[PDB]
Amino acid sequence: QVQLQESGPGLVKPSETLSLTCTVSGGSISSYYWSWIRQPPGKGLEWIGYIYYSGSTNYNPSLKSRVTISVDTSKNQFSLKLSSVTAADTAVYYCARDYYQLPMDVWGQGTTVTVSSASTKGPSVFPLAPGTAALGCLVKDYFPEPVTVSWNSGALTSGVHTFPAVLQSSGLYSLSSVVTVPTYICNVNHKPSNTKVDKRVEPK
Amino acid sequence: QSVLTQPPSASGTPGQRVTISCSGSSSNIGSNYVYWYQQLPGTAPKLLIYRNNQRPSGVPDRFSGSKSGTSASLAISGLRSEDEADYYCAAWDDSLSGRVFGGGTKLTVLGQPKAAPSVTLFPPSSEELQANKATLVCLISDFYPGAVTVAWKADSSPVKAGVETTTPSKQSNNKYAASSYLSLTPEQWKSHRSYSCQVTHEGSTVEKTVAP
Amino acid sequence: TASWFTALTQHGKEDLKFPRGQGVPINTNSSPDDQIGYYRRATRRIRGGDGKMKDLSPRWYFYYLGTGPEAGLPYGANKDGIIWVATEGALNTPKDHIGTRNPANNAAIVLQLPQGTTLPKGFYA
Repeated sequence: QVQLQESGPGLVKPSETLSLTCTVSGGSISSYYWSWIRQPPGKGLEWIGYIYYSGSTNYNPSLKSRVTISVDTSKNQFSLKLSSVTAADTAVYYCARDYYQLPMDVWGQGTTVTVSSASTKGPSVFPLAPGTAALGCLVKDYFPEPVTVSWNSGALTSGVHTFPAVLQSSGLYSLSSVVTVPTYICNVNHKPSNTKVDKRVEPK
Repeated sequence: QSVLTQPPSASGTPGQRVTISCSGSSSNIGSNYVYWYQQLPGTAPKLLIYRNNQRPSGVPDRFSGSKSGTSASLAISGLRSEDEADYYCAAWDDSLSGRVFGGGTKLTVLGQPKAAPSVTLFPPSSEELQANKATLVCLISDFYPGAVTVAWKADSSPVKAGVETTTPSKQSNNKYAASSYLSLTPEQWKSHRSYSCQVTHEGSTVEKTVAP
Repeated sequence: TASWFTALTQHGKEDLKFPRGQGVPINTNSSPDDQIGYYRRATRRIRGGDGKMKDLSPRWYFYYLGTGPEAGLPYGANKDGIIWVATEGALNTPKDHIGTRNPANNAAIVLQLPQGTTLPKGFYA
């Protein structure tokens, strides 16, 4: 029943301060241990720290100089504060809970945070015109990650594959989502720029 | 030590047993509990073993953990293709007064039949050509193993510039899929009379052609 | 629960008391400055086969000074269910460098008292 959800910025300029928060639904903070874990793209997990009873804290000494974790019992949430962020802090950030003897038994989805001086930019989407044919839509020129692509308002799932994005020399991302089918409208969501764009897939 | 060291990769035949090691020091494994986690691609880690050898509810009983000295082990009996994932060991550390992870171990389950890829090449959209841009989208999917080379042809001529390609990733039916992109100016698209995407895998080659 | 040591079961009817200079559990990884803390009583409600609730023997858990459920309680603050212990030569400083125990990280230390320690009636391991 307990579910966790991270929320906050998807991009932070270098030397600034990262500030993410995790909202707990299905349970309370109570006396459990609530952690923060990060994982760079393609690398391993790194424990940041956790908070528990009386707001007591434990931090990874490697990041202890810059980390600050808080909790708010009223809102059923706990937050992370990482200062003087470098490029090495670009990672997917998870929140987790220690339930007595089970450490980190429930994780959140993890929010992608990137550290860069570049600015956010919404993507330009273009239709990919087509016994089983293939169609899709091209999510081009966006920063930063991620972009979530649904098909017909999430009602289409079978045969759907959203390819990993590519990084162009200009510094912008681009991906494509494809569906296998024998009306189709893909929905593109870019959180860092707050853009939801749908596109019809017109045959030719 | 103050970190946990795992082998970077591992593999085994399905239906049989494979183990993953985890080495530490007296400040972590030699004094505290060890816990194991499984991370499938694109998902969050999942607790497999806690308190050295205890199994949470829902974890298959073919997962088994153990600890002796300053090392810990994760045993997997009756290997299944769905066990293909990354595995992490972790423990508390008294020296650091914090929780430490291992590097991680890429597990690869074998015995999957070899399947040819399905390639689809897309022409630039009319809306894209309007904005004075043109991109060719070559999509590859439904193949195993995960080895692929992509070649782009412009009227039977090789093209190296403007080629961006992705690393093969896993799809829903547990096969591989990748994509390649060819940035192009509208003039060049209309200029040449044919553009091709050539994909090679297991020596076999598929070629898709597009023309304005 | 968060205590670093196991509990001291109360079998009889009297409460846990120690004379001056005694009561602190032995901890090899602690300094003579750290040997100072308090105990906290806890009772249990069991449901026997009769289907009726039954009270079990109360247990006492040691917590270093300035740590645990009564972390914000000065040494000697009289309160039922809380008794204080200290070894001669220990500082009256909250030992947050020791903290409490996370049951997911390690086990509780077996509470051991040195030979020559006086325990009240009804208290024995």
